[PDB]
Amino acid sequence: VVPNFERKGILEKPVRPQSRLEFSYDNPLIFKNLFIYFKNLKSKNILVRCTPTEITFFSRDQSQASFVIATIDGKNVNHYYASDVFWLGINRELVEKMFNSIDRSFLKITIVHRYDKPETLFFIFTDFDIDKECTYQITVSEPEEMEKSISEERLKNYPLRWEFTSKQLKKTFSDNYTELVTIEGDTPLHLYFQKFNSISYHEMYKSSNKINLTSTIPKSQVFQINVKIAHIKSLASAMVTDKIRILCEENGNLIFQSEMDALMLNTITLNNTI
Amino acid sequence: VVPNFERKGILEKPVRPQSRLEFSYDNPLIFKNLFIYFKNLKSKNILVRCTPTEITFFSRDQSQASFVIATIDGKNVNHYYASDVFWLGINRELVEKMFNSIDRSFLKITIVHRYDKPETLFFIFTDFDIDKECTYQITVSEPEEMEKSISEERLKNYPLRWEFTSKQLKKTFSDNYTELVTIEGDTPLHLYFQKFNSISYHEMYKSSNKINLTSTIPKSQVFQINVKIAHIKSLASAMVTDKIRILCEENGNLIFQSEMDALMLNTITLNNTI
Amino acid sequence: VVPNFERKGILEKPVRPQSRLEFSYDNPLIFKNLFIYFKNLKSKNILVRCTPTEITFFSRDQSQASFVIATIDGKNVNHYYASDVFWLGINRELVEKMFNSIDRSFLKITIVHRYDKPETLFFIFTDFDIDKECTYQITVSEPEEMEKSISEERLKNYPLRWEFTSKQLKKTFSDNYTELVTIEGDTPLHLYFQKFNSISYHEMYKSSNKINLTSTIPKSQVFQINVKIAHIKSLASAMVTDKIRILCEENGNLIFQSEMDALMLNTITLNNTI
Amino acid sequence: VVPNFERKGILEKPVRPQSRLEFSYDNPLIFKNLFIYFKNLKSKNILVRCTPTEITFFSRDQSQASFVIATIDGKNVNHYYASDVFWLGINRELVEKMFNSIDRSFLKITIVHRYDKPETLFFIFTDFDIDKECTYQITVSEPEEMEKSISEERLKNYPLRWEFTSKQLKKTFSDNYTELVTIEGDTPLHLYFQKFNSISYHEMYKSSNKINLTSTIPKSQVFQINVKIAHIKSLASAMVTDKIRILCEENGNLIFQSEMDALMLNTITLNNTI
Repeated sequence: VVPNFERKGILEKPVRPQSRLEFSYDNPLIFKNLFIYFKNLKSKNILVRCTPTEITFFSRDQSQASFVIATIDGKNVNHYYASDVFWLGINRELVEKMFNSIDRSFLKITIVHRYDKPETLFFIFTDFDIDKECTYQITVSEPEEMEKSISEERLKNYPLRWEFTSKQLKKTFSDNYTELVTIEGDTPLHLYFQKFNSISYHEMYKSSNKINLTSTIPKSQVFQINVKIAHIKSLASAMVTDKIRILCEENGNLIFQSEMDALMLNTITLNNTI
Repeated sequence: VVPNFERKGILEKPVRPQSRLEFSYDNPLIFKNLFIYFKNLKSKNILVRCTPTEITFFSRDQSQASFVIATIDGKNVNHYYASDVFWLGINRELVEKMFNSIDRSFLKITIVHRYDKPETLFFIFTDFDIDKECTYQITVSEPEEMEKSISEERLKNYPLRWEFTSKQLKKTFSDNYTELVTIEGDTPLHLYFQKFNSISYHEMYKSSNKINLTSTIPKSQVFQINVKIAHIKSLASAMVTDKIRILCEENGNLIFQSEMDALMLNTITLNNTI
Repeated sequence: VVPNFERKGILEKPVRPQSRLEFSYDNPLIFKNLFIYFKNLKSKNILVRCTPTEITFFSRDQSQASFVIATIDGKNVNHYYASDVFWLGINRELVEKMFNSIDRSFLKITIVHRYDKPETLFFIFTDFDIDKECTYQITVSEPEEMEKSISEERLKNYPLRWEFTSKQLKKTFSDNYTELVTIEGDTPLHLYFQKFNSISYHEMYKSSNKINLTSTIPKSQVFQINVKIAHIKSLASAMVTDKIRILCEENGNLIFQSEMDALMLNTITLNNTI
Repeated sequence: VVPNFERKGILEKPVRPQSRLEFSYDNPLIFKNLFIYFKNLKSKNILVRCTPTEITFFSRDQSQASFVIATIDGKNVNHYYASDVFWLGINRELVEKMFNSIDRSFLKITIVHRYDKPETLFFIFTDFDIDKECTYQITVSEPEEMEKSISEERLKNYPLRWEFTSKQLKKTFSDNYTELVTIEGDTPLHLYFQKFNSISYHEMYKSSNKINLTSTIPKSQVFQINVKIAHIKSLASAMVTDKIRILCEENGNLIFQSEMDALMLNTITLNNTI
């Protein structure tokens, strides 16, 4: 029993007049996978920002080296209404079982937040074989760094970007130091680090199009950064997607970008960590 | 070698003039599965009532929260005679191996009780590939609560009933408290309890026909019961059938009903247990 | 590379004039299986009698309840010569590895005993893919009860015999006492013993032809024997064949008979064991 | 993406004017398997001799009973240049992971040694699906018995040679002593030793052509050698190829010869070891 689900996008009014937030989507596995990623990074509390145009989940990883911004725009889901801008806090372990219980048989997820129950976030999963709606009442808080969202504004245009598959990235970083990323016109991308037993190891990408690399680096100006390999390896081990887009800045800042469906998964790792 | 077995039903006389009870049936696995159920409930002694029209096996589970009545009517088996009404006691561990030794190759089970051997119950299994009859002499006692059979008389007409599969019931009750069953005309069946980590969880059945639900509850009168979830979960873990029919009473009484073939398996869980 | 092997039988002269015994056969697995049987019975020394017409291997099992006579007649093998009647002793553990090394690729086994090497028994296995002959020099002794061979002479004609498969015999004896074998004209074969937890158990074979049973018991004279079930169960666990013929005597004596190919495997269990 | 690789052989000049050695080959698995063999023999340091015509890897096994000479001639690879005769030392554990990381997806291996980096040996592996070159900088030494290469000159013409598969050799030597190899015209090859429990065991090869045996032994002169079976068994357990050619000398010297592709793998075991 697979119904066809209309995609309505942002609505001007909610279906229930008491809803501060109404969300529904026909791919609930994005939420299961989002929360596997949070578990792998050992994020303890997930902060949520709801807005008339999108819902955003935020957390540092446990090491605090990296920050995750997961955004779902309302125009890309089946049903989205949010009255205004508000914030919620969700303890990750509390919702872990629920999100893990989703499988490929769940055809829908609905999330409701009502003015008259400000400490509750309702998650609704419908099974359409027998028409049973299953609801979880997840207690949430309001917590009122800050803006790393600037790093991923439409305009912050990074000079060096490419794409790895989960396989490629985990092969590269297979064997307590840094890895140098260096480029250049003709752009051989160079990656160098020390592998097992202090052996100097070098990868050279001769074809920018096979790894979908783009560069805005001026012809003869060199780009070289030194980033810590332990942070990269942990982000690789934690991936839930098949592909990441890596974006690099001259001061060493790194943005990892994965897309699931309506979900845009951004992981920022700035070079300011001691 | 599969013979065709005539179904004769209740006979007016036995084949052996000394038989107080003669039973035979062409689906011996019902007895294997009946006795797996008794083992799962850890019933220690199985009491038997034989009657000119049916044979009934009785026992409490080990917790005493539930009572099992398993009935096989003589009109539905291959061969049935009983001289009068009498009672026997069978120690479950004593017959456990025998009943577990049945498999899909057994085409017949015969049970004989003779006046001149009042402490013996004969079980006969025939293998028709080589025409060997194998007989067990099971020592039995006569023990002379009482009538919970009233709860399942033809007339005790419960206002709320539905059907779950083994899968559905075990999914519902997957994660030390009670579960509220509530209904209402339009009947959304509501089930609510606390799941992992004190999360309020709610199942709502919008289609009465997909779970084969029937209700005799008057239009606007509410039906709500509170029953202990530990007793339900143990009955679910113990099921040997694929489907149960759940019947509910306004005072919280519950009757679970499974059918194997000629065997009707009833499990009663009244709301009087402290 | 499978050659065709001529079956010559008993020859009047050996190929090598110094051979006291020359044997060869195109089914060496009979020897592997014979020696698995000896290992299962934990026979320590295997005695061998060689004769112008046949070779015989003899041993008690470790319990001494049973005696094994394994005979290979020279007329049924590819090549057989024996000068006269002589005896050899073979330590079983010494040859166990060799006999276990045979597999379905061995197409031939040759055994040679020469006058000038009276403490040596030569075993020769040929691999015809590359034409390599592999030879083992097995040191043997000469040891010069006695005649249980009388029990299995052509004339000792037992009143009750039948056949079980390995499966049937192991099912019958599946669960420290005796088993009664009883018969009778119309011959229902009856077997009775105590199964698990002192339950009296009875098997009745209504069709003599499905178990290939023959009886020479006079019409109305009863035949009943009591034999120890532990000895039977050990012979069943030790079988290397798919079928045994059971032969019974009125004093309780039992002969088990299996055939491999040219090998006749007899196991005698007389009722004189305390 | 499988390109076609030109085989150019020895070049008169290198592609990079600073190369003392340039090697490349389109079967990098020969190097993986060469280094599995060295690991199995527990060779600690691998010595390398580079020459305008070939590259040679040398090491004793850990027991020092055997010496390995692995030669790759430049005329048989895709690209080979060497300026002169020079020697390098490679610690085996240091390169073990790298060589083990090769799989059937590697289509190329390049090895470069440059005058201006005399302590470095560069290994380059190219992945042609995405055009990434991966390079390892392996630190090497220069170490400046000696000539066992004489044993395998074109002219040292051994009187007895044959071929075993890995399977055959490991079956022969399946079960602290010596094994005698003896021959003779008509050449039955005889092999004799003591197998399990002091049993004299003899293999006789009646067909010289099925094991590809050649002999230059004069008609009636006997050839017999006694070699230690422990050294043979260890070389068998260590094989990485499917076939070895065994060459024998009258003083007991043994040469084992395997070919991978361009790699000739020679293992010498002279009879001078105490």
